[PDB]
Amino acid sequence: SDRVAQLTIGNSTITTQEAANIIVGYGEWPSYCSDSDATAVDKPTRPDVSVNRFYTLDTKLWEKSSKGWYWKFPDVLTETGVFGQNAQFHYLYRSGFCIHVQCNASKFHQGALLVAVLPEYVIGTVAGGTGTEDTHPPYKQTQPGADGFELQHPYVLDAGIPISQLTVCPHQWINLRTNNCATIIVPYINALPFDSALNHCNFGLLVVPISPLDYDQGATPVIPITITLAPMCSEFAGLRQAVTQ
Amino acid sequence: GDRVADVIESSIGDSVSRALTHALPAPTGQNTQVSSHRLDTGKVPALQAA
Repeated sequence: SDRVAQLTIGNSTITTQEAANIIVGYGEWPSYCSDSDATAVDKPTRPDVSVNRFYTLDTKLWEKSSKGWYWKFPDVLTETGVFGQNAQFHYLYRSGFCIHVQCNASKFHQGALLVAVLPEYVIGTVAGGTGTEDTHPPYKQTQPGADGFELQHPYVLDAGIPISQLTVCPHQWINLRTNNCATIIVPYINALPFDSALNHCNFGLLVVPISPLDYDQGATPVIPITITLAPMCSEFAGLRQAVTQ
Repeated sequence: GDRVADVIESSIGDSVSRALTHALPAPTGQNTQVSSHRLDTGKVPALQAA
């Protein structure tokens, strides 16, 4: 009852057998904007199927010497589907997300991941190492795309903050003895009712192994990690020509 | 005289065909109803056992 789950939104559908319960980020569901909070006068558009469905990004690999990854949302979908081809036309954007993660393994493998959702995860460089040299992170590390970007110093999450306290955010684990997936639902987290989808990046998904993968020879070494996600309650406003960036 | 009990409770002499099913009309194909999205556990029609 708590293990088996199904997720049907749009034309698409997900099944899973060895799962856990579902999480709702910060204790509430997505929503469309109120006429009181809102400020813009133009009538939005709300497709409700062509955008609110499961998109599948890219399939990583989990070796024994792996460190971690992150993805920025909603940057991941700005070149993918009728979602992306609306977000280029319009200027204002609002949405939620459901986020599903896959990693399977047998009953001889062992490991644990941490699947967390952090709003406004600014990236910070190392200041040249000495501390004095001021630097800034390039464009391909702040909006790396759908292909993700790998961490170098995961103990501080590349921002001077520990990973030991990342559970205060909406988190889940993937202990390969117990489960094989993590489902997280998130509302729209921002101070402003609408905001751009290309410049601003509202939150970042992280996937960091704590206990490393391990097995014995004769067993399958390739242990992929796949990332699936779906917009929800998507609105758009400010129509004009398409802007890549 | 059927004075024993295993003869009274006996299933012998049953000219009836126990039918689990029963026919129904269908002059037209089935009308597809409306649905919306669901994000629940337990409920899982896709997973069958053949």
